[PDB]
Amino acid sequence: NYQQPDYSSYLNNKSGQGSRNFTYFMVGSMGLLSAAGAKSTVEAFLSSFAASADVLAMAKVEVKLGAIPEGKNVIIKWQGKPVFIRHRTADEIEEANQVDIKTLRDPQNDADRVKKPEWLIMLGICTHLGCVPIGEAGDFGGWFCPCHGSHYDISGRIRKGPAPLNLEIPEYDFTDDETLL
Amino acid sequence: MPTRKSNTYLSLVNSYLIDSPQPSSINYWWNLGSLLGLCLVIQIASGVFLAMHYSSNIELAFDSVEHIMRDVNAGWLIRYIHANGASFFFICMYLHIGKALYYGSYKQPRVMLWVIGVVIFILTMAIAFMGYCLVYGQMSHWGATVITNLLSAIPFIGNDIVPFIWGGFSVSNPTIQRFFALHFLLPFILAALVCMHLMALHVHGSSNPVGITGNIDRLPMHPYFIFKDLITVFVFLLIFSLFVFYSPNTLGHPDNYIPGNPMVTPPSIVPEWYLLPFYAILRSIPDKLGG
Amino acid sequence: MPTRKSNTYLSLVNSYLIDSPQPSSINYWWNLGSLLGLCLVIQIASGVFLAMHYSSNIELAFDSVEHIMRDVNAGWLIRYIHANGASFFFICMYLHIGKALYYGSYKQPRVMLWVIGVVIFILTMAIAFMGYCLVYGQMSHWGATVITNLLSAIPFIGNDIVPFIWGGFSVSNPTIQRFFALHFLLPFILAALVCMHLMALHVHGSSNPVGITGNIDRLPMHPYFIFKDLITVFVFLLIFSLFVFYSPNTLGHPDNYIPGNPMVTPPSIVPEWYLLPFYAILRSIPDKLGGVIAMFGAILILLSLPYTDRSIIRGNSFKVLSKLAFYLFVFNFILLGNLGQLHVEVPYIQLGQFATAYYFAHYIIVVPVISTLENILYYIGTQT
Amino acid sequence: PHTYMGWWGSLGSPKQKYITQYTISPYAAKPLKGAAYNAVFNTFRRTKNQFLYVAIPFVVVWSIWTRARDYNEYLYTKEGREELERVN
Amino acid sequence: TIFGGAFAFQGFFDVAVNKWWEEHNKAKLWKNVKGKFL
Amino acid sequence: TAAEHGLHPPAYNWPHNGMFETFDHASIRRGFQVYREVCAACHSLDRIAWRNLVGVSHTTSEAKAMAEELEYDDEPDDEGKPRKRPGKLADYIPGPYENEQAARAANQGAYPPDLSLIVKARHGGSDYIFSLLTGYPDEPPAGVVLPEGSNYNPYFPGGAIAMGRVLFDDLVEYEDGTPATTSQMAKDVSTFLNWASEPEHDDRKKWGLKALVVLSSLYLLSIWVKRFKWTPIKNRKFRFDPP
Amino acid sequence: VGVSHTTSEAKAMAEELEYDDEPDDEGKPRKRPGKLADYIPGPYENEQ
Amino acid sequence: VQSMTSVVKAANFILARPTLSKIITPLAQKFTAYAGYREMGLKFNDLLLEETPIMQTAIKRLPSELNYSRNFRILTAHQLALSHQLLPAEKAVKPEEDDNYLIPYILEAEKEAFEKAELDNI
Amino acid sequence: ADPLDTLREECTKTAACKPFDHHFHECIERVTKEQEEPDYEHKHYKEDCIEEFFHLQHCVNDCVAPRLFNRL
Ligand code: HEC
Ligand code: HEM
Ligand code: HEM
Ligand code: HEM
Ligand code: HEM
Ligand SMILES: Cc1cccc2c(-c3cc(C(F)(F)F)ccc3F)nn(Cc3nnn(C)n3)c12
Ligand SMILES: Cc1cccc2c(-c3cc(C(F)(F)F)ccc3F)nn(Cc3nnn(C)n3)c12
Ligand code: FES
Repeated sequence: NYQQPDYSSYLNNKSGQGSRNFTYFMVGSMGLLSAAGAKSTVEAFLSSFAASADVLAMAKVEVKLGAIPEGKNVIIKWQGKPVFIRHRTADEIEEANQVDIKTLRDPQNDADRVKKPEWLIMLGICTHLGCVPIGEAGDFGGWFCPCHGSHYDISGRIRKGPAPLNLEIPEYDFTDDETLL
Repeated sequence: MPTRKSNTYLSLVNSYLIDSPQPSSINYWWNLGSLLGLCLVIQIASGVFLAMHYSSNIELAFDSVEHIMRDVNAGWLIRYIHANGASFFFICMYLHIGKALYYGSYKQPRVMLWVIGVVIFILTMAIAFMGYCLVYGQMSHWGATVITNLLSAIPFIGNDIVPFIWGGFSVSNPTIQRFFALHFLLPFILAALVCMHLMALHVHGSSNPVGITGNIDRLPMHPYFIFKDLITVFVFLLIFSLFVFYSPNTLGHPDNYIPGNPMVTPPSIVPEWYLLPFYAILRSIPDKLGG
Repeated sequence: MPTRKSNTYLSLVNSYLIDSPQPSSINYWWNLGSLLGLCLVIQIASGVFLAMHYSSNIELAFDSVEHIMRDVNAGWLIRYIHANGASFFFICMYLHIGKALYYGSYKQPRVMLWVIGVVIFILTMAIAFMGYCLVYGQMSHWGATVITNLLSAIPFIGNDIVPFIWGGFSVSNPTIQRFFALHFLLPFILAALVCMHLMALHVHGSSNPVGITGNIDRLPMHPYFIFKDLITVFVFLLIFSLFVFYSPNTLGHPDNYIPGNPMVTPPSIVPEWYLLPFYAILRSIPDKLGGVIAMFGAILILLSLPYTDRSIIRGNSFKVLSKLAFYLFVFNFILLGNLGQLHVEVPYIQLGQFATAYYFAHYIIVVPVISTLENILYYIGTQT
Repeated sequence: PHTYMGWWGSLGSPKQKYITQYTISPYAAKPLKGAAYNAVFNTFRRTKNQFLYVAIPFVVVWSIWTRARDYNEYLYTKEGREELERVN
Repeated sequence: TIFGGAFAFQGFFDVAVNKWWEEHNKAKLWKNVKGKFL
Repeated sequence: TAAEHGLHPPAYNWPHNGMFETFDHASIRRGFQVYREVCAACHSLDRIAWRNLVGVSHTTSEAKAMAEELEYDDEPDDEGKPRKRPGKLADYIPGPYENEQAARAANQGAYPPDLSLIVKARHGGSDYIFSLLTGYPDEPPAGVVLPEGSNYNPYFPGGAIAMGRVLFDDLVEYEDGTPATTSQMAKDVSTFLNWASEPEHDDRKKWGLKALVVLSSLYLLSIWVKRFKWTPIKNRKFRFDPP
Repeated sequence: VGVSHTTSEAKAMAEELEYDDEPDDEGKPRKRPGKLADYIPGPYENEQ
Repeated sequence: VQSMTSVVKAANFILARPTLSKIITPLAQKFTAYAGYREMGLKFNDLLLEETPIMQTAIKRLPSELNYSRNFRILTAHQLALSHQLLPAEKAVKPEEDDNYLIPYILEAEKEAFEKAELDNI
Repeated sequence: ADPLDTLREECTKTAACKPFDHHFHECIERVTKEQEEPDYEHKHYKEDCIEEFFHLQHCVNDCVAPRLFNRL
């Protein structure tokens, strides 16, 4: 058509498919560095949602244990959820002695559900629609879930109702007249 | 050009409210949309006038609400307006969706609109529930507990996501503060989805009862459908006044006026009326994840 | 039609960010706008993540802030991001307005835009102040007291409006709760004003340094100006990281970390740095009513700037006297801000009065006179 | 909508038939052709051209500020005390 | 798909910065100082 | 006035000053010891809990022992029987005085401010504290008048301060063998108080380093990509050939 | 006041009771006559 | 904002008197030279604010050759500002080429507008 | 002797600090003489050495601050 301006000096010295490959390299590096920075920022912000140091410190709080009437169910406030510390007498232990491999959504026994019959620890929160069970309305003799009428066994096993599992046992250890979470 | 069409903002207001070519055959069921908008507005207004007196702290939440009721001038009026306006917002939305289903407004041309609408609905419930948790009544606390526990059903992330949302090992002050913040915000994200819904509507226009093209006979939204909107708005406000003044607590649950304590479980943990249809499903399905 | 142009939402995003025809000659000063948006976004984000742990109650406010700093994971980071991002938001806004004045983006076609911008500016400070009152430090409390007392100067309604805003007979728990609610909201009303500003811009497009029609050579916003915005965003975030991590409290005032008590008055009740130029005027004018009127006029006269600018040429890049006057105005503004933080000493009070006088004289004399003289000089120069 | 800027098809620009534009695919051009020479020579040229308009107002304002600050410092020192009483 | 490279960059920069920071601040950290106060 | 504004403290080259420098946690432990031994008499540190010391200046066992030494107001048996309990890591360090007038009357009307935030709440921060603790001259400048129960310290605004010099030489026996000079104790206390006001200091600067590295990489890449994308427009030429 | 009792009557009933006054910040606890703004006391200080 | 008619009237008001012309004309020439627009390939008229109905009308009535030359000058100025480089003195717009080509059309448009306003105001 | 006292009392003898120290001594002796007279208690204004003391302290601080912490 006409004489184009001379770009000789502006032309690159590098290969036709090579320079675009290098452009891809740096554009992708920018994208992935930006992704890493965004990941760091988003993780840092969402970490604020997690339990603050205050809540972590407050949890794992020991409970003032000691002598209490046998068979009486004490109540605590470890980690918000009620803790149904019960000093079940030897009668409850004997009743739990009856093994149950069937007719129980989760076969278990006091061997694992309690360290010693004189001090039984079990979270009162139910399984389906976690609620505080009644300490004496249980159809099986233990706790009862009023929301659905579920019955909690003396060993904490779910006997009847919409219970998805058995009465969870907190991770509380025992010591000399003390509760060591 | 008339000033309502040259100026960009008046141009938009004209395109949406003045010269918007609505079908002539649309009956009163098409006025729910604007009604919902009004509801949102009023809710936000009430909400703001509650935030100036509500305290997000768990120990001060319910006491601050009672302070609004008993000590703040017109605080009872604003509190009841907000509470009953949530229920009325959901009544209008249920009638809105019912009209959409009956008159087939969900079909091809407005499928996009449909999906935004659906999102709004979900978002709205995920704003209503949160609001109900702010009062920290017995029902509020136990509903928060139940919902967060149900969230744990997810296999891979459900074990630790629940403390993440709680801010602790159970519903406590971090949870209520978090819900207050997210609940003040999510209606304002929802105000953006409402605008998106309006644009997805405006692209193809609104349907009509006959289920045929409205292009044969369109009328400007003003004055005809503006005044129809005023009729429905005054009817809505009259019924809303009935509930707010003469029977405010009928829609709510009495147990929510009991200060919440995790150690006592109410005999019946149940949502407000307009979440009942969904919660029923949650009760019916055995598996929590399935529920 | 490409999907980015058929879909309504993608159509809008395209019209604003992808094929928005920006002038090719716009330099980096035109990237501040997007920067400001980012700032707003980050502020909102930080703000939300502060609302989740902040307590509006007066007795719990400062203690809750310290809870955020000391106990909440990344709480210090979010708190400092918010605090320093307020200052950075105002730095970007001041450079924004300086660019608008220098390159004459306030002239006829975008006067509407200008007006909206002015409103935003006012709103922004009436959100910043509110936020500063939330921490309820000594400076927070006494600034709230000073401002609310100044509002009492209105004759007919000033006697009883002050309790109305307070919620009581002095700054107390109702005041802090009210400020918390209004401060969480007003930024979201400002997010709407930002959209309005963007549409007022889009109607006529953006100006250019040369001050001539950009229609001869337009380029799509993407990729060119998207990547220029990325450069300025990374520079802004790098300087923001400098301040947030390595020197966060320099922009703030130490006294704000003292729990506020009405009984003890700090030796110097002074706003943060970016309110200083306005507060200086408030200090200079004797009358309280006159003081507040002049303080708000110092902003509103920007609305009169387009009509007082009788120049037939957009911008100052080619205008010797206009550039000189604008730079002298900028340095006078900096001097006014500097005087804002100093005590009321003799030379400082007279210099503050003179600085306010010249600040207003700029708009109401210099721009008219200089613009007319420069039009005459241009024509009488090229006439030969 | 007589907006002084339109969309791409009609940006409002006048007829410009006799102008031709030329560019090389960036896939073929140097990114740093002028960077080294620009950052020094061109930046110094811009700074030198724009200097006076920044300097003269800055010199004036900073001289006034220095005078005011020095006067205030003199006032609050002992030798100025009497004049501080005289001026106030 | 992108998350892989982002996580790789995050981990790499984190480990490198942590090692350099610990080495440069060695004497001033609690871990190295506790032994003296034992 | 020079006196009212208070003498500007000099900028000491703190071991923790500088972008990449962290606190000298040995100095933090020394400062905590000095505070507990001396400043605990006057000033409280309410916003610092024993839990914060773990991994900073004291092993978990050490902080546990210190907390167990103290008696804290236990939640009384809700039958209204008040009782005390051994302290836990989560308990905040107690102050010498239950409430303000106890301090003021004990301190001739002046209230020893909480030191949990003093570094952030004073111009110059650590420099100010270090200078103030060592600022008391042996003899006050001639001509000044000190009210009863007051001491002169130029770094204090107004010159007159209620506290008399407390960091006398060889006061505390450092458990690490470092000399307990007044300057050394002042430095340790200033570092400890700076940590108290900025506990996130170490993590803050480390996160700042990470952010600067990442953002600088992004910034350089963005410069390269922008000059890249703009080469076609930067190199653009024109010709205009009318008849 | 204005609901079931004249201001004087409520004033007298409040003054009959003793309320926990803000102790002199020297830690000296004391009681004060009740004011109209004081909330009616319960029979028990606490739950147990 | 200021009407081109008003500025032309003021310029003629000055130029009619050598007492002021001999003083200002050198200053005006130096100001235009220092204005820096010539080195970008622009003439004075190119700087005028186009976004005004009078200015748009004046531009529309511009002859084809002048319009194309103006378009090229504006494009060159945009390219130079974009590339942060300036034409040398050889390629710069010499003072004598600042021909004020657009002033007559702007003045015609201003006269038409003023006549309209004056006639409809009676 | 703590490092701080050593640094202060050795910087006080530098020619940079010498004029300030001499001025401080002159001012303290002058103010003592002025306070000696009976009217010293009645004079509305009484001379103070705060300014000279501040100057000397600034001069010694600007010399010791970059030095002290190397000793500690
Ligand atoms: C006994 C009395 C002490 C002791 C042993 C300490 N402090 Fe002090 N201090 C004290 C009072 C009553 C006051 C109030 C003075 C006033 O004018 O209000 C102070 C002051 C401080 C300050 C505040 C300085 C300021 O705000 O400008 C700081 C900081 C401070 N003191 C520090 C401090 C340190 C490091 C101590 C270590 C042992 C210490 N104090 C002990 C009372 C007393
Ligand atoms: C929540 C606030 C809402 C606002 C502000 C709003 C707004 C509107 C308005 C004004 C209309 C036109 C008039 C009318 O239909 O009443 C409309 C139409 C429609 N809306 Fe909504 N609406 C809301 C809720 C919803 C929701 C949650 C859905 C979910 C499905 C929905 C589905 C629809 C449909 C399908 C149409 C089309 C109706 C037709 O074409 O006839 N609406 N919307
Ligand atoms: C779609 C929008 C919203 C819906 C549907 C909604 C719904 C609700 C509901 C159902 C309740 C329960 C009240 C009760 O049980 O009596 C509630 C309470 C509350 N909401 Fe909202 N809300 C919305 C927006 C907002 C906004 C915008 C705010 C603040 C700006 C807010 C703040 C509150 C507060 C403070 C309470 C408790 C205060 C009280 O009852 O005294 N909500 N909300
Ligand atoms: C343009 C938007 C905003 C600006 C310019 C702004 C400005 C400020 C400023 C200057 C402070 C003082 C902080 C200090 O002195 O250290 C502050 C504090 C605060 N602002 Fe914002 N703010 C904005 C939006 C928001 C939003 C959206 C929220 C909540 C969602 C919020 C909540 C807070 C809170 C809670 C504080 C005090 C919390 C703390 O410092 O620990 N602000 N704001
Ligand atoms: C506060 C948030 C703001 C946002 C999100 C925003 C957004 C924008 C953007 C993206 C632009 C185009 C690019 C640029 O100019 O940098 C612009 C232009 C402009 N802005 Fe803003 N801006 C803000 C603040 C302001 C304010 C407070 C003013 C008050 C005067 C203002 C005055 C202007 C003007 C005059 C223009 C036209 C510039 C031109 O045409 O060259 N901006 N705005
Ligand atoms: C009190 C209560 C009990 C059981 C369930 C709920 C719910 C609820 C919430 C959601 C959603 F995930 F959307 F949050 C979904 C389904 C539900 F059943 N909410 N609530 C309190 C309430 N009910 N109605 N409101 C205005 N709040 C319950
Ligand atoms: C601490 C303080 C003292 C004096 C004035 C102020 C202001 C202030 C507020 C307004 C506005 F009416 F807009 F509210 C206007 C002018 C002002 F001088 N504000 N503050 C606290 C502060 N300063 N900077 N921030 C982010 N908050 C003061
Ligand atoms: S009570 Fe709902 S399932 Fe146990």
